[PDB]
Amino acid sequence: FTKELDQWIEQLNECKQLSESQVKSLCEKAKEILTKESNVQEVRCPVTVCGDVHGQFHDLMELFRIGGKSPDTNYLFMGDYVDRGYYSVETVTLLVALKVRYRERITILRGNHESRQITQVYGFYDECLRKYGNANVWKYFTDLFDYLPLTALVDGQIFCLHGGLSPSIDTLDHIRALDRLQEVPHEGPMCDLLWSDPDDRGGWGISPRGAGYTFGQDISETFNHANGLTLVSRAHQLVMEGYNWCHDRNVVTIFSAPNYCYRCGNQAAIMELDDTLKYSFLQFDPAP
Amino acid sequence: SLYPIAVLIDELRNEDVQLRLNSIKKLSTIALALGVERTRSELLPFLTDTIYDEDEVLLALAEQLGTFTTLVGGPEYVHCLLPPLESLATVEETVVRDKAVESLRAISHEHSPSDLEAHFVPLVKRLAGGDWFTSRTSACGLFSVCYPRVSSAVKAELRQYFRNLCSDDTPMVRRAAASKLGEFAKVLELDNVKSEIIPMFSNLASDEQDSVRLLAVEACVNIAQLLPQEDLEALVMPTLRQAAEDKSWRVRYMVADKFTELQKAVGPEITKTDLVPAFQNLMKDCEAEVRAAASHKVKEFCENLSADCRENVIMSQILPCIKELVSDANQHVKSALASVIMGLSPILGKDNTIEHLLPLFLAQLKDECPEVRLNIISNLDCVNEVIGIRQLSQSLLPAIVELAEDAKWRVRLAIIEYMPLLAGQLGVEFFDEKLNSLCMAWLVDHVYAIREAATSNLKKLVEKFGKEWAHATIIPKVLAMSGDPNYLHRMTTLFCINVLSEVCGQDITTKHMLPTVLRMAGDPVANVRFNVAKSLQKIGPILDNSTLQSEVKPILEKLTQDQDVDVKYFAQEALTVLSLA
Ligand SMILES: C=C1[C@@H](O)[C@@H]2O[C@]3(CC[C@H](/C=C/[C@@H](C)[C@@H]4CC(C)=C[C@@]5(O[C@H](C[C@@](C)(O)C(=O)O)CC[C@H]5O)O4)O3)CC[C@H]2O[C@@H]1[C@@H](O)C[C@H](C)[C@H]1O[C@@]2(CC[C@H]1C)OCCC[C@H]2C
Ligand SMILES: [Mn+2]
Ligand SMILES: [Mn+2]
Repeated sequence: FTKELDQWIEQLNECKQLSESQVKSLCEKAKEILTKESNVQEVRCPVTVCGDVHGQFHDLMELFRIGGKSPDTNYLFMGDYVDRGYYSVETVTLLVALKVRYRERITILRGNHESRQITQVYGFYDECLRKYGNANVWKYFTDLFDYLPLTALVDGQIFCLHGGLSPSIDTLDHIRALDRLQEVPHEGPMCDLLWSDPDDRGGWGISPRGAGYTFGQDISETFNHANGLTLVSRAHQLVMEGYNWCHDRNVVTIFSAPNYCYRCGNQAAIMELDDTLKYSFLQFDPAP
Repeated sequence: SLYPIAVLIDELRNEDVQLRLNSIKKLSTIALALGVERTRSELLPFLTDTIYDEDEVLLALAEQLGTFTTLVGGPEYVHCLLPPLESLATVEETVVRDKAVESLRAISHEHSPSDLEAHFVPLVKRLAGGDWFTSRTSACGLFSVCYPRVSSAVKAELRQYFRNLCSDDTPMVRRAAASKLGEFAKVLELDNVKSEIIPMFSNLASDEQDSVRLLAVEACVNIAQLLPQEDLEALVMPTLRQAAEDKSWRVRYMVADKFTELQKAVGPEITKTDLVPAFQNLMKDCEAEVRAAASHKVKEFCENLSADCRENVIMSQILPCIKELVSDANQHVKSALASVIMGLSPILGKDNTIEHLLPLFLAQLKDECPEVRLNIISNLDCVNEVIGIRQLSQSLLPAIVELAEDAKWRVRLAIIEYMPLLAGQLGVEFFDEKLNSLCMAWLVDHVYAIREAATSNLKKLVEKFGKEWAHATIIPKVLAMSGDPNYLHRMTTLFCINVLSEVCGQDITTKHMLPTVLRMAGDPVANVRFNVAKSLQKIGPILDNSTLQSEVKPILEKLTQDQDVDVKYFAQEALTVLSLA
């Protein structure tokens, strides 16, 4: 079986999708593995933190050209593997395939797009149809996404998640207390963690997304202090410079899809947390 | 069919009297079976008309017949070989018509002067004055071998047929006559070259068909050499000056292509007078094919200018045109120039190069087209052996160091791939003092692809300076990274050891790299640990067996007990591959 996974990965690296058959297999095993993981998955450094990819497969390959090949380089992706991009199938399958082959080298979180309703509005669903002739590959993956850990704690100091903070969650314990094995709800803690955005208005605000909330610096400082965190590391938001600091550096956004939707013209970045939790950023443009 | 000839035939197929290929090559032997009389009376005749289209065969038959003079009776009978060759000459697939001719030319020398007149020339005519066309395309290649030896009267005859061949109604029988006019010219008396060749030449140069005109440029070189310098201006130059101006760029292209040959064939005086202006016009031609052809000849041309006017026409006529070309639009052209421009240094001197070329040298080292800066980088040996390594390092080094550290990786990756070149050219002493620093810095670059590039770049460097140079100049600094707090760097160390074992030899690997590798089997980070297993699997084959058993086997075995899944797996794999499992 291991020789197989290696081949599947060799294939996916040539941008060649796996078969409905194999995806079903890859997903069943990925579930097995992902169930044992926590809502606040412990991740020890060194490890490179990545933001949104959104099916931009060739930019993912650019990401590996810059941060190193797996499993040599450890990776933590904060979700949003599908939609918008042209290769949602190749992208998410390569990533899940890396996770099943190297549980300890790769960590994948759930983003607001690793869900059933949004994937039928922005790509993934239809791409699966154009490539497999039926919704099975989509059901195998959307079912799998229910097992994706909502957040990761690196060295018990750096809290990572796709979206952001929730007014109904003040401690890492509150998060561990949620049942993440379900579709993303339209309201609540689980929803907010995947939908909220840091803001430059104080306290809690109305999210322009129509889900989750906005939260100012004051809220971050409290969340950080109450949880012995040095930083909140998230994605979910297009950031022209690739990465962006805010809230007197209590929060950092990391977007990994250069030139989003193939029209934004933004750089992409990944964040390297070394053996000492010392951080450094790598900005990159779309691969030629 | 009958023996012994029947041995040639292939009774097993389904052809039309086809011959055995592996046999037509063993023809000199059947000729030896029956005697010389029977080789003539029955072997040749059988070969003459038994001409299927089995080409691999027709070819051999044509080649083989050019070494049959003696198996036929020697010179006195050499002409028995004509019939089958005449035939093979008019075939199809040119390859065969060619061999047919090569052989006919070979045996022409065997014919006696008297036999040339009696059998050979007559074969030349029938091919020339032949109906079909190939029969003529090939007649052209048979005039130069017989002309010198036949009678004054037949010489005349031969001249006439050659003429008729130049004015043939078919473009091909003309392109052919043209490409053989030069060699024919060389075997005529000066008189007839002036009175007969020149008119044919003139005519072909002004052919309605340009496919024929572009070929007369090559003929001009030959005719121009045969004639005394004073005759050139009247009998040739008008025609040549016209060619460089020709409506068809194809004809101009041939002029820029054969420029250096014309220079020699025409002489220094005319080169300064007529050719220097022609060259400038060609370098400014509207078609980029022509400009490029010309630019390519720049170094060879200036090299051949008369020592006395040389340096002057260069700084005054040639150099201003070159500054133009370094800015040309077509990379096809900037391309041709860059592959030879720096070859002008040893023809302008240290001072001139330093003041007038070094600037153009930089204008191209920073050109867009990759091929262009690469052409400049591949030819530093001459500029370097002219001006001083310091004066060069002073005009090249900032260009490099400025790119080795730049915005985009890729642009940096590009400079990494110049190193093995700069190394091999500028020398190991220059590299150890101005380049080794940069190659070490990249090993620790932020971008992985750059680190990777610089890692394999070391192997290319050891191939240039040797295993000793490595153990002294590079292994010490590479190993120093194992103490680095960042696991990305510590792994980089094992990656350099993997590549360097490929070219450092068993001694240097066992003594100076293996220890550092085994020492990291206890690295705090799992990624380094399993990559250690991998590194041992990689360099394991270079170590002698006693080492693999005393020092490697133990370390791997321990790694298989590791807490980490991947160190465990890769440890096992290493054992199994090295056969220590
Ligand atoms: C996705 C989004 C939001 O995230 C997006 O949030 C806003 C603010 C910032 C964002 C735009 C960002 C930029 C950078 C991109 C850039 C580009 C080039 C395109 C563009 O792309 C956006 C969609 C997407 C993907 O590419 C993105 O999120 O960037 C849509 C707007 C486009 O201009 O904006 O827009 C307002 C519009 C809003 O719409 C949709 C939103 O209705 C989706 C609803 C709210 C969801 O409800 C559901 C089901 C799934 C889905 C319908 O689950 C949440 C709970 C209720 C439930 C019904
Ligand atoms: Mn998102
Ligand atoms: Mn997103």
